[PDB]
Amino acid sequence: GFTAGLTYSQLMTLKDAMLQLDPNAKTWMDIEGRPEDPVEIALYQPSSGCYIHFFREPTDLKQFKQDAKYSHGIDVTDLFATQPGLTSAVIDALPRNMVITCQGSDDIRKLLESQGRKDIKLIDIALSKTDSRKYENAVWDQYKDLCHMHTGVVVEKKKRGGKEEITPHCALMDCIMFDAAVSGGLNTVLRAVLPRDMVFRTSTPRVVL
Ligand SMILES: [Mn+2]
Ligand SMILES: [Zn+2]
Repeated sequence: GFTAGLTYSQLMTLKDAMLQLDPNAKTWMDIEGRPEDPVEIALYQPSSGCYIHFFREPTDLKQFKQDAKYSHGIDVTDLFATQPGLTSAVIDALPRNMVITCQGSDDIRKLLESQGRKDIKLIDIALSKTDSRKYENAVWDQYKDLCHMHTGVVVEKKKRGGKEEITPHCALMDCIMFDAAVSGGLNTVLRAVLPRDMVFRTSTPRVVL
């Protein structure tokens, strides 16, 4: 009967921040990592420009390393300071019966189900791969400063020929670029809902004991 990980004052700061969301606005959600073990989560409301964006340390390092190599390029060492319990706390605070839009609803559905949020309705936009990435370059160009976490070289698995590096997948850039694909364009200021010191715990020196 408590929210694990966060103290009450942190939780209230989070709940107040989540009230910045318009409960009825189009809201995209995207994750990196499998829904059972997500490492990056984003929600985005293009109307206001509000976005939720945070990270989580993986339970399964082996699968994480595969995903880093072939999908997201996140270095696990940059996840050590993430706030335990944050994913559950954020999802708990989403408005009841909210409608969320996503590209491929299977993984979002599983994540929300695991949090007991079957009340949330999902719209699967079902863009083709090519259509979904139309604005990929434009989105990184404009918004790269919003996520510096994709540091690793990401590759395409190939049977022959040379190495092929690809642009890493970011949950936040995904939301923005999928919305742009649906809207037929990418307008030129977004606003973070969560405080930086909530997403990452400040690290300090220690003597190892
Ligand atoms: Mn994604
Ligand atoms: Zn990212």
